[PDB]
Amino acid sequence: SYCTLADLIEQYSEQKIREVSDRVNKPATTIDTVIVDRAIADADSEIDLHLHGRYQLPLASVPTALKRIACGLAYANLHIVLKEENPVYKTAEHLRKLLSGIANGKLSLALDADGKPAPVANTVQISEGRNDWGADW
Amino acid sequence: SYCTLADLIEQYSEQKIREVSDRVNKPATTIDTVIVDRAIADADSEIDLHLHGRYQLPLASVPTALKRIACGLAYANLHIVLKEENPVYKTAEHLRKLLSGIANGKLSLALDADGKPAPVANTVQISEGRNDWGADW
Amino acid sequence: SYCTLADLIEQYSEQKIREVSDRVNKPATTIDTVIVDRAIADADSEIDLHLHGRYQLPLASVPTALKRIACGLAYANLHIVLKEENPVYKTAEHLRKLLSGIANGKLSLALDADGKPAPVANTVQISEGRNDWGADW
Amino acid sequence: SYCTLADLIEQYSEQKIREVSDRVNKPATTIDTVIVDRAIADADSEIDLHLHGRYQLPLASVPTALKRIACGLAYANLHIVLKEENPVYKTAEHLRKLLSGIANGKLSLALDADGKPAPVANTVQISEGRNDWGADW
Amino acid sequence: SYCTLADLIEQYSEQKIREVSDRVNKPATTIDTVIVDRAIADADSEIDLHLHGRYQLPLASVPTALKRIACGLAYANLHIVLKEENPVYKTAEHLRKLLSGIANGKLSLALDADGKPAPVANTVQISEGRNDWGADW
Amino acid sequence: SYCTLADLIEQYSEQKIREVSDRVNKPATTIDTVIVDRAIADADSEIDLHLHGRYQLPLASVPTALKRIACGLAYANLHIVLKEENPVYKTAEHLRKLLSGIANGKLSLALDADGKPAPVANTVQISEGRNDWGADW
Amino acid sequence: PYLFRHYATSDLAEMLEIYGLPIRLGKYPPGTADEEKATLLRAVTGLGHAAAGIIPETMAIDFQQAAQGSSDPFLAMMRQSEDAISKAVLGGTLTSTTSQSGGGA
Repeated sequence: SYCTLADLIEQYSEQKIREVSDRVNKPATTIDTVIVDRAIADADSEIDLHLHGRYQLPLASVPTALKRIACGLAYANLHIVLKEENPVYKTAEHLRKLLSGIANGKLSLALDADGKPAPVANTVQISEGRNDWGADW
Repeated sequence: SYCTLADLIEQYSEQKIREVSDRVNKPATTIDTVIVDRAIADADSEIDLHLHGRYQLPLASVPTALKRIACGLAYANLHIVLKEENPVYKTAEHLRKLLSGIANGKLSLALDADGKPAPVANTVQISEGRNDWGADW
Repeated sequence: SYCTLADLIEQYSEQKIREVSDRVNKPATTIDTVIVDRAIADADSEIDLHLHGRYQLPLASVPTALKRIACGLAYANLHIVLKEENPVYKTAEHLRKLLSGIANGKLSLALDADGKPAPVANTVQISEGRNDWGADW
Repeated sequence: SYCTLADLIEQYSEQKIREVSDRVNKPATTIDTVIVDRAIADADSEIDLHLHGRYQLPLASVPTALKRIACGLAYANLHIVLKEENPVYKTAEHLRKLLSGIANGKLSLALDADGKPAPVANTVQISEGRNDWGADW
Repeated sequence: SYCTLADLIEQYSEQKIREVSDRVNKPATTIDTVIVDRAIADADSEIDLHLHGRYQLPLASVPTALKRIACGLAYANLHIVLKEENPVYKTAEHLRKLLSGIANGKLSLALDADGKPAPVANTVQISEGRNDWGADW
Repeated sequence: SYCTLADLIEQYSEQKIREVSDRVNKPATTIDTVIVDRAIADADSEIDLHLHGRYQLPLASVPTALKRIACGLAYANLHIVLKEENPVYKTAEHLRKLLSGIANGKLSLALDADGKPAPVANTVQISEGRNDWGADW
Repeated sequence: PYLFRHYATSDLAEMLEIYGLPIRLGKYPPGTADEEKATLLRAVTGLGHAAAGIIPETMAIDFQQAAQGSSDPFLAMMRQSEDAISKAVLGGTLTSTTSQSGGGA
C-alpha cells in the first residue's frame, strides 16, 4: 500500500476521484472504496514487478517518490478507457519510465522518512575466498 | 524542503499559486497549504531520486539551483492535467534534464551559500594497499 | 552577482523590466527589486552549476561574457510562462550553449578587467614523482 | 575595443544605429552612447571567449576581420528581441562560425596593419631535452 | 587592396554601386568612397583570414581570381540587410567556397600577371639532417 | 585568353551579348568590349585556379574544351544578378564540374589543335637513385 | 654498491609482494547507494581470492595488469654490486672472477 485514498484525493482532488470511481450513479455521489483499493493494488503490483530485482518486496516503509508513482498509476488505472493522447496516459508513461530507470540502476530509491531502503543481496555473492598461507601462521 | 510557499509565490506570483492550489472555491480565494506541501515534497522526492548516488540524502543546506529546480517541479506538480505542449511541462522537462546531467557527472552541484555540498564516498573506496618492504625499515 | 538591476535595464530597457517584473499593478508602475534579485540569483546558480568543475566558485571578479550570460538568463527567468518559439527562450538556449561549450573546454573564460580568471587545480594533480638516484649525488 | 561608434555608423548607417539605440524617444533623435558601448563590450567579450586559447587577450592591435566581426556582433546585440529568421541574426551566426573556425585552427587571424598577431605559447612547451654526451666534449 | 572602386563599377555597373552606397540621399546621387573603401577592406580581411596559412600576407601582386573574389565579397558587404535567398548572398557563398578550397589545398592561387604567387615556408621545415660519414672523406 | 568576343557571339548570338553587356543604353545598342574583356579574364582566372596544379599556367595553346568552358563561364559572369534556377547558372555549374574532374585527374585536357598540352613536372620528382656496384665495373 | 644492492633487493621484494592476482576495478552506474558501493568494493576486494562471483549486468569489473616483467634487472644489479664488493675486498681473481678448481703441486 504505497498510496491511500487520502493521497489520491490530495493529488487529484476529491471531485475527480468521485467522478472516475462512481460507476453506478449518474451524476456521481460517493467514492467507491473497493474500486480505488483495486486500482492502488494494481499500481503496487506493477511497481513491485519493476522493483523486485533490486530491493526486498515487503517494504517496511514507502519512499515519497514511490508514493507519487503509485498515485499516478492508480489514477491511470481508474479509467476504463484510456486513449494514447490522454494526458493522464502520458503521466503514467513518464512514471513507468522513472520505474524502469530505477530498475536499470540509473536512479536510486530515495529516503523513506530518514533511513535508506533495503537493497537485496544480489551483488553481495562471492564464492568464499580460499587464502590459506596468509593467516599469520 | 528545497523550496517553500514563499519561493513559489515569488517565482510564479501569488495569483497563479492561488489559482492552481484552490480546488474547492470557484473563483479561488486562498492558497491550500497542504496541496503545496505535497507538491513540494514530491519535487524533493524526485530530486533525491536523481541525486542519491552522488551526494548525501539529508542535505544540511539547499543549493540555489536546487531551489529553482524544486520550485519548477513543484509548480508542474500542482497541475492536475498537464499536456505535452504546455510550457510549464517544457520547463519541468528542462529541469529534469539539468538533474540528469548532474547525476551523470556532467554538471556539478553548486555552492549552497558559501561552502561546497557533501559528495558521497562512492569513489573513495580502494582495497587498502599492501606495501610492506617500503616503510623505511 | 554577475549582473545587477542596472545591467538588466541597460540591456533590455527599463520599460521591459518594469513590465515583466511588476505583477501586482496593471499597468506596471515600478520594478520589483525582490523578483529581479531572485531571477539574477537563479541565473548565477545555473552558471555556477556549469562552471564549478573548471574554476573556483566565489569568483572575485565577473568576466564580461559572464555578465552578458547572466543578464540573458535572468531576463528569461522573469517570464512566468515561456514558450519554445519565444525569441527570449532562443537567446537563453544560445547562452546555455555557450556555457556548455565553456564547461567542455571548447571556450575559455575571458579576462575580467585585466587579469585572468582562477582555474581550479583539477589538472594539477600528479602522484609526486620518485626519482632518487637522479639528484646529483 | 575592436570597434567604435564610428565603425557601427559606417557599416550600418547612422539612421539604423539611432533607431536601434534610442529607446526612450519615439521617434528616435539621438544615439545613446552607453548602450552602444555595452553592446560593443559584449561583442568583444564573446570574441575573447573564442580567441583566448590561441592569442593573448589584451591585443595591442585590432585585425580588420576582428573589426568586422565585432561590428556585426555589436549590431546584433543592440536588438532587444531577435528572431531566428531575422537576417541580422544570420549574419551574427556566420560571424560566430568564422570565430569558431579561427579557434579550431582552420582560419588564421590576419594582419592588423602590417605585422602579425601575437599567438600564445601553448604549442611551445617541451620538457627541456637531456642530450649530454652530445656537446662536443 | 585586391579590388578598387573601378573594379566594382565595372563588375556591377555604376548605378548599382551608387544605389547601394549612397545612404543619405534618396534617390542616390553620388557614390560614397568611404563606404566602398570599408567594404573592400572587409573583403580583403576575410580573404587574408582564408589565405594566411599558405601565402605571405602583404601580397605584392593581386591574382585575377583574387580580384573577382574581392569584388564579390565587397558588393555583398555593401548590403545593410542581406537575406539567405538573395542571389548576391549565394554568389558570396560560392566565392567563400572557392576561398576555402584554396585554403585546404584543393585549388591553387593562379598567376598574378606573369609570375607565381609567394607560398609560405610552412612545408619547407625539416630538422637539418645529420649525415656524417657520407661526405667523401 | 581562352575565348574572345567572337567566340561569345558565335556561342550565344550577338543579340544576347549586346543585351547582357550594354548597361547604359536602354534598349542596348552596342557591345561593351571592356565588360566582355573583364568577364573573359575572370573566367580564365577561375580556370587557371582549377588547372594550376597539373599544367603550366601560360598555356601556349587553348584546347577546345577549354574554349567552351571559358565561353560558358564568361557568359555567366556577364549577369549582374544570377539566381540558382537560372539555366545559365546550371551550365556554369556543369562546366565547373568538368573543371573539377580535370583537376582531380578523372578527365584529361584534350588536344589543342594537333599536339598534347604541357603537364607540370609534379609527378616526375624522385630522389636520384644510388645504385653504385651496378654500373658494369 | 651496498646502496645499489639494497635498493634492488627492496624493489624486488615489493614487486614480489604485488605479484600474483591482478588489480581489478569495479564500475557502478548512477543511482548506486553507499551500501551497494561498499558491497561492490568488498566483492572486488575479495574477488581475487574468491573463484566466482555475480554482479548486475549494469556493473562491470575490469582485470588490469598488476606487475608484468621479470627479476632479471634486479638480479643483474645485485650481481654487479656483489662482484664489485668481492673485487674491492678480496681481489678479482679468486672471489668475483673465481679461480675455479684445479689441483697440483
